[PDB]
Amino acid sequence: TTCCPSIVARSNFNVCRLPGTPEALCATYTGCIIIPGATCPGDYAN
Repeated sequence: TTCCPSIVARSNFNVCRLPGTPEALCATYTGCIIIPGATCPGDYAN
């Protein structure tokens, strides 16, 4: 599951993913994170 720290960070993550870029590279590029669970914490609410 991906969790993003702000709305802008999530919009940038979605554009990063359009050509197929792996999630791990889009995560360090945007500040979003990847967790094994399904429940994002409150400071990664977007």
